[PDB]
Amino acid sequence: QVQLQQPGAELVRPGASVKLSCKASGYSFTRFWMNWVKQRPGQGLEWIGMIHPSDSETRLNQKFKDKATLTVDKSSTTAYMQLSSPTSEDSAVYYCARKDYDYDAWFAYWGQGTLVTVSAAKTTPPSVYPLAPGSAAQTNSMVTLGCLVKGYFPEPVTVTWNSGSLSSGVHTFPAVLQSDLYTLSSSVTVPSSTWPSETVTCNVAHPASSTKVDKKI
Amino acid sequence: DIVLTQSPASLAVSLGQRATISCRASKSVSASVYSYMHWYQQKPGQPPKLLIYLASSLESGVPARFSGSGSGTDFTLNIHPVEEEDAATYYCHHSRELPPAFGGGTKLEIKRADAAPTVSIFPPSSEQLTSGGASVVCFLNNFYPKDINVKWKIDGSERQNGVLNSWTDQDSKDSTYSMSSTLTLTKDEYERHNSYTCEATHKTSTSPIVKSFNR
Repeated sequence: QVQLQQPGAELVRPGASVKLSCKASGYSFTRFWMNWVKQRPGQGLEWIGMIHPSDSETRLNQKFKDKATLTVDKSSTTAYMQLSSPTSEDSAVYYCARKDYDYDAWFAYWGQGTLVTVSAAKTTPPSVYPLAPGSAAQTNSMVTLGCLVKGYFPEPVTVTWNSGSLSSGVHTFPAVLQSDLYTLSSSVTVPSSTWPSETVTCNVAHPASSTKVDKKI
Repeated sequence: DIVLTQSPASLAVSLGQRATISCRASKSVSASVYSYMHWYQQKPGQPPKLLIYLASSLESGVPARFSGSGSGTDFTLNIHPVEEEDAATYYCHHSRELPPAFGGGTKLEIKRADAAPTVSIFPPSSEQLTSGGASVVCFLNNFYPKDINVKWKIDGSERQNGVLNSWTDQDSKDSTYSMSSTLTLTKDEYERHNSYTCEATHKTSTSPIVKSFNR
């Protein structure tokens, strides 16, 4: 099974330089070409550059010219992309794809994705608080619970209920930027029979800071 | 090079109908009777996946309800019948010339009857009050369409400051929408006020739905 692995996210200041990793497995790294794709939310997908790993020959876009630098490691079967001086418009999710050639060339496999946020802020571990109603009029047979995750940078943050035990009736809301810090919320809807019998906990894991927070509701 | 422009930018099709999305190229991608195009489907939070290659062919593993046609500079993507799982962002890609580029994108949505939101408001936790802050959070789930408004009223007085609104994408199975509203205020502002009211203004209700609690 061919798979392309990438880090979760990367934080960078404007004008700095970062190096992104794309790890290929399941197939010979020297027999295919590595391509890079940029996706900014709401903008869609954009093409970055393609490299031949054997001779390290690169083909770059005029928009990404001198902005990106491509290099590969054939011993580790891993491809690298260096970005120089990212701006606010350069914040986006980056992908690496293996181009499958049969006549017309398509993209069969994609990477895990890497979110590169351009900011001068420093990584802030998340502060997670439980949300319980504590009161009700007994007008509904369903019990809704929630979890608040605030004061964390950068995004994203994984939020699961009971360490992923509840896959239904759960809603993970996207982050909102306020005062340089991201904030999201989560909700779960369980019947009135499940709430007293089962314990509902909020499992939160921040990939950037490598921290895990568990709060019981 | 070859610039791809897709129209429209967003489309809403009811279940069982046909969804048509066009990919227009600035130059002809057809070479030796075989055109160069690829149709990509991308769900939120996931990478795109190939669907229709050479515009005439369906990829193995992709269901038969997805199809495409067209020659030269005008291609189309026809999805029939439309299903709840078909909602996603669609793309097109030309391999004819260099550098290769991707389409502008089109977001397909499922059209159905309207639904009323379920409003539930959660008072701030005691752990947050220990740190000195307070957040009154209000949840709105399962409402269609996505046009809706949330009004915060403290002790009968509307407060629009310190509100964080977050909207989601369309649910795959339910084909509905969900959002939250977070009202952040200091512990001193929490102890100096009692009634906290969350209102929801949606097209399915002439009057706002009142859900509140007392400190």
